Amino acid sequence: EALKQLHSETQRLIRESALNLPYHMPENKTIHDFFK
Amino acid sequence: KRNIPKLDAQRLISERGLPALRHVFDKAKFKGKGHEAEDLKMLIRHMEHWAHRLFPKLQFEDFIDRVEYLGSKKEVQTCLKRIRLDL
Amino acid sequence: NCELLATCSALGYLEGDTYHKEPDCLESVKDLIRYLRHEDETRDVRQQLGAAQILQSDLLPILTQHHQDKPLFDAVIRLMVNLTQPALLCFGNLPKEPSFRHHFLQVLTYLQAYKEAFASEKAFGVLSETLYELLQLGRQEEDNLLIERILLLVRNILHVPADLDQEKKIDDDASAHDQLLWAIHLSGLDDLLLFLASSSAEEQWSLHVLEIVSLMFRDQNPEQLAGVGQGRLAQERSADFAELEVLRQREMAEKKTRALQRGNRHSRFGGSYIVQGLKSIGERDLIFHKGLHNLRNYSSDLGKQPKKVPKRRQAARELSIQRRSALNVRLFLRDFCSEFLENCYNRLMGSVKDHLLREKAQQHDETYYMWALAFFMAFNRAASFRPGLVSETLSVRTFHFIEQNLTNYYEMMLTDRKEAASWARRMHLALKAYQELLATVNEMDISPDEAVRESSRIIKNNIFYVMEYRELFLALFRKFDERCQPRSFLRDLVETTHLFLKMLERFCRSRGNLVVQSEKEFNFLDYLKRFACSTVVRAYVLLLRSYQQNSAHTNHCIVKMLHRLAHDLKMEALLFQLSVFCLFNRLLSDPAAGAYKELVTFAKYILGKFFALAAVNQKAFVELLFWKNTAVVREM
DNA sequence: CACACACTCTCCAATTCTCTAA
Repeated sequence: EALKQLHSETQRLIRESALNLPYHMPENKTIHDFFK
Repeated sequence: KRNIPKLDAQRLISERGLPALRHVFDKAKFKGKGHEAEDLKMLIRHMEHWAHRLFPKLQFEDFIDRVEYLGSKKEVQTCLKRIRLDL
Repeated sequence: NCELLATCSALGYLEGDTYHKEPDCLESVKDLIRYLRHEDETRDVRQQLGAAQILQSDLLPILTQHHQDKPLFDAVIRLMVNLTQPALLCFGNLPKEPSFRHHFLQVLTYLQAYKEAFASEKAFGVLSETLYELLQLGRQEEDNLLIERILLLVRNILHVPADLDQEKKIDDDASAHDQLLWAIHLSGLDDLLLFLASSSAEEQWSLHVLEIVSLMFRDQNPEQLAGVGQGRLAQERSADFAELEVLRQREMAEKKTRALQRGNRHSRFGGSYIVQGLKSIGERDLIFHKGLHNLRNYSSDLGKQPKKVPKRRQAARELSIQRRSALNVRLFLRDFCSEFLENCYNRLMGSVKDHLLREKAQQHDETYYMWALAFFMAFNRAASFRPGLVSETLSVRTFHFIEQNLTNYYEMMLTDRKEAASWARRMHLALKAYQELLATVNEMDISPDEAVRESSRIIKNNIFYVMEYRELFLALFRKFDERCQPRSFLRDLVETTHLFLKMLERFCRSRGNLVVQSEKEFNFLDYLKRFACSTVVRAYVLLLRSYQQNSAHTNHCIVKMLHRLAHDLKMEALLFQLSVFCLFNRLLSDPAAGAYKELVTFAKYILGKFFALAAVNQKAFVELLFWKNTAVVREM
């Protein structure tokens, strides 16, 4: 029963933790490099 | 005039309906394990014949589509629980 | 008619491959705009100008050869936007009376003509050169107005329904839409759309560019599109020959089955038989007239016709059939998907969600959002998968957004009777996005990165801990209707439910997951017994009817879920139905039954259980006839 | 002409909409 409470608390912490991903956005460049 | 049959619960609780369906398989026989396809063909043949005798107007699949809906009604349901077990 | 004819003919004359404009052509196009702004409700000026083909005859040459005359050019752009305006906007709604529906069809036909004409590459070349100058300049009210009207012109020309009676075109012949996309590619306006989506300086156009992209991709689906390699043409040649071979062999086999069904004697070769052991509809035995060869496989409905089911009772049907676009267009669209996913997805999708937050978007633009959320996520899943390029929409916020949109569409489908089919199509888009998010959170567990594995476990924990994502499938199955929703909706729903239950099974069998929602206890089989309902099995059987036409994955999913529900939960008697038994009879009598080993084995298993119960008592035959609630436990 | 096409017109009833009990 205490184990059940600890499971609830730990899984609350896991589900609340923020995401970590290999995020990126590539290089900015003006319209000249796109169009021609 | 306008003596068109309908296939409502009164038709289903008629003599040709569930009271007949309780008895049509008395003559039937089945092979059992490993021959379920043949037993299924005999089963559908018997109940298709019963459907044809009950209400010849419809094809068998359309009759099934009608009756599977129509069983929800209270009159045929009371007759069902009479047919189940006995009066 | 006469004044409009005089004013339109006043514009210019075409000499060979060159167009000469009269000096007052600017005032002429202004007059045409004036007439269009003072149309009748029948859209009479749009009809008359489309009949005259003034757009193709005058405005396209003026666009492609006199774009330097800027005051004429912007008026011409506005005039083309007004002419190319979609018919649903022109009339407000699809009409429901003969005269106004005819007017709608006439305007739509002229839109077909406009779309066919705009495939000329010079039009989009001029438009792309202009918009390149405008975005280099980007800034004025007139400048952003011109950008908006150019983007609306592209939207309008992309958004016409193809008249598939005339576009009755084969597997990969270039449709009008294909030619339009190829013209966009050659003009380089695709690069400008990519620039608008990737650039952070002008994000107000991100919603419009999303609309342009959503209208670009309509025939395509990402799984097929991502696999189009450079050597695909030779492969598809051999594939076409193989498909023709198997189709022809199948038809020959069907012909021989029919030939052996009937006799080898002619039709009027008479003779009649009595079947002594078979009562007719009267008291006497049946007299049979169609011959011994029809008696060999006798059915009691040989001579009957189908029933005329009424209009309000008829099932819905698919609005599209999968003609591929031309292979060059497919290569261009795959490259566009690659560049969009790499350079454009995160910023554009964040900007569009910001637009939804600011609430300046139109009343159903989240449908475009969910379209892209399905499409490009599935494109990423196909071929080399990389969550880093698509990280933004993996947030739990997107799951919540999809859930609220799907439930809203569900309620509007159940309430808004007059628009229920469109609400069903919107709910289908939301369901597809939800399915693809389930697919990607499934996919990233296979990846080698511990960080995205942590993100996956986070997402799975909160999504399975929150109940409303879990109960939505039971809601959809309980209020699914074939009369409103096509079979593709049911197919996607079954696939999504199988994937969701698979992931939930894995999560509960690898981790505790002991509580849900205010915590309350939870176990996996308790949730699975919710699906032990007559409506759910009825829908699953409804999809099972098309087992030949279903994909192999769909057959695997449907038989797996039904076998789970029958065997593990021990509720075979729920699946005992006579329609289901007719389905099994056709399945077992199929000449191609060897290709459906799992299905036929499951059918034999459930049939053996039924015949055991029937050997126990005769009540099984009567109980087999009617759908059945939790009182099925008597039979079990 | 008396036996067949084609059209109009009438009322029956088949299916859904709305209110109520389980």
